[PDB]
Amino acid sequence: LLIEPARIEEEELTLTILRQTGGLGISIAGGKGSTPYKGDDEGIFISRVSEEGPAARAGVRVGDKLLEVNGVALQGAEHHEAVEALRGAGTAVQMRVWRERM
Amino acid sequence: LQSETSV
Repeated sequence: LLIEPARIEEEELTLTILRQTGGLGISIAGGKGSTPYKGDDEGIFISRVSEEGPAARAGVRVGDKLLEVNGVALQGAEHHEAVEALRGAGTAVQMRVWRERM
Repeated sequence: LQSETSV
């Protein structure tokens, strides 16, 4: 009779990425009109993270669903709309992400 | 159509 202990199933975080120069150290996948990264979800997902890049230093993990970037919601966004938002984000990139337990 | 983009 081992009772299941309390466990987090889903998280929504606000992560602030800091890049003085160069990149955010992440790749994104998916978007409206593209093949899904996870099952049927058409949302923008983080497909990889550089270990020596800023995103890893901010807590960004692989599989995080990208919901918002510095005040722009990416719900139902085409892939190139997320792309443009991220490239055009300045030195501080605060994003809202949806995370799921593995 | 599958896009992946590093930024």
